[PDB]
Amino acid sequence: GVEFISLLAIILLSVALAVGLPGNSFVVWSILKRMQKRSVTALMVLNLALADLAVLLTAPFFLHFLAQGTWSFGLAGCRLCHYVCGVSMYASVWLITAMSLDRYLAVARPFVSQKLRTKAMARRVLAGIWVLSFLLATPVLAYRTVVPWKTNMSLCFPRYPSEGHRAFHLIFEAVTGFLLPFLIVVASYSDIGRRLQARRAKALIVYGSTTGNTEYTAETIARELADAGYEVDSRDAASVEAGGLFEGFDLVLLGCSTWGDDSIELQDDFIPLFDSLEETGAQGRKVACFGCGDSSWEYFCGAVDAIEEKLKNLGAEIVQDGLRIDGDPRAARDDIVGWAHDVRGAIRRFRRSRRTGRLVVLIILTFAAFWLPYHVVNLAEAGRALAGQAAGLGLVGKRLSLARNVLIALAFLSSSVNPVLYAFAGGGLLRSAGVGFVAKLLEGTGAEFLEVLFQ
Ligand SMILES: CC(C)(C)S(=O)(=O)NC(=O)c1ccc(F)cc1-c1ccc2c(c1)OC[C@H](Cc1ccccn1)[C@H]2O
Ligand SMILES: Cc1cc2nc3c(=O)[nH]c(=O)nc-3n(C[C@H](O)[C@H](O)[C@H](O)COP(=O)(O)O)c2cc1C
Ligand SMILES: CCCCCCCC/C=C\CCCCCCCC(=O)OC[C@H](O)CO
Ligand code: NA
Repeated sequence: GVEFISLLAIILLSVALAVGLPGNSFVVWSILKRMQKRSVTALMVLNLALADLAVLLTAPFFLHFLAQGTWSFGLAGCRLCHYVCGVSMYASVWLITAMSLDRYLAVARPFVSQKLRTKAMARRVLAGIWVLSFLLATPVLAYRTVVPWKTNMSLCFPRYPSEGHRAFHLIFEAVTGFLLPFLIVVASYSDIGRRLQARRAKALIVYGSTTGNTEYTAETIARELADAGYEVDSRDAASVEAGGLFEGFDLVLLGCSTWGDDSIELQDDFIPLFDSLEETGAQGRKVACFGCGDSSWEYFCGAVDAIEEKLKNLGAEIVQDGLRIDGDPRAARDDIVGWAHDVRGAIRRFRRSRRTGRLVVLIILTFAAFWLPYHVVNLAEAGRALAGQAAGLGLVGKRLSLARNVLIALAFLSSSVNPVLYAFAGGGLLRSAGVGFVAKLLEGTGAEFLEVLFQ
């Protein structure tokens, strides 16, 4: 029902008040009072808490409205309470946009981030975001009014001069209060993620086996590589053409056994490849050889030596010494899957930074979870009002206008998810990564604790 929807509203505003006001203000006290040094990150956390705290200080007024069913605080109260809510929206969305822009700058131009990430630049953008927020929410101070409707029942309702004004306000609120700032956020984090990304590695394993021993070693190093995130291509040397064979593979592993009667001869299937190994494109390519033999013969795995000699003479970068298996290969399986490990580490790409901003993407995602649905029903009510002129009713509008009343209560809830996220990510991982390591950070003024939470 319509009052059943309001039942969800009073609890959502109340639970947000219960989790928000203690949490957000505990954050503020531990920055003003506890931290004698307000760092750039702490200044951002403080303002994000101040924004969330202000909107929660008006929820009690909107509880009295839901309870008594009428507004008893006057025109100025209905004006002010909605104005400090609007600035809390525009501030929180541009402050998280700032955090995302500070992170892109830190990875894109590290010298410029080091140059401009000062407490002065912080206080300038913070005060700048605040001034920008106040003048973007002023339209609410004129579109809100207390109008008596039904007996002893007054509504703090948004009255517009026309549906064109209602449509402009809603699309302006949607664009300046979400679409435009979050478009800057997604572009930042897409570029941050487009840098760390890396195509999956491709490896080629061409083997020449007559009795199946080399085929076993090829298949075991193929399984070793594949389990480490490789795209292995295992081919018998009797079904391959030398022309452009290696083209496309970051790593090439050639295996072959020795088969000379009174000599060092190559395996039958491998001989045609070897004689045309120049057409493979081995020049400047990462390669490592393997193969089986028998120590009883005068030249143990002479095939591996001859192949490695040609690859070297063709300009190939031999990354590991040849894997020379004596006798039954499965009898030495660890030496095989261990040789494949060292080959990977010999060409392994640089270890990407293990400090990924999981906390800020949590703050951004949660903020997006509550405000994206609120701003699309704004756009949906605006698209209707721009032509259909429906408001508070309709066919889908009967469900849209009810959807706004639910998302409004959820908006008060978004103001209480940042402090729990601070503690959620903090205790969940730092305490789980050394309880003693945490105290050493907290023993100081407290600035190093916050910076470690934000990675
Ligand atoms: C057209 C309607 C009938 C829905 S109304 O619009 O008449 N409803 C109310 O007036 C209303 C009634 C009961 C109640 F408990 C709360 C509200 C309420 C409270 C605040 C706001 C509301 C609505 O809509 C905009 C903005 C959102 C916001 C932004 C930032 C943080 C949180 N919320 C903020 O100004
Ligand atoms: C006729 C013959 C000649 C061989 N010559 C050599 C050799 O010259 N050097 C060597 O290390 N092993 C030699 N071997 C041993 C093989 O390399 C060994 O059996 C190996 O496991 C063969 O592996 P594969 O056939 O599965 O590829 C020879 C084996 C045979 C049957
Ligand atoms: C619709 C109303 C809302 C308006 C929304 C806009 C708010 C301003 C946002 C970004 C401005 C800053 C963008 C540029 C920040 C990077 C500057 C930089 O990279 O610094 C290089 C400098 O030249 C080395 O000294
Ligand atoms: Na907020």
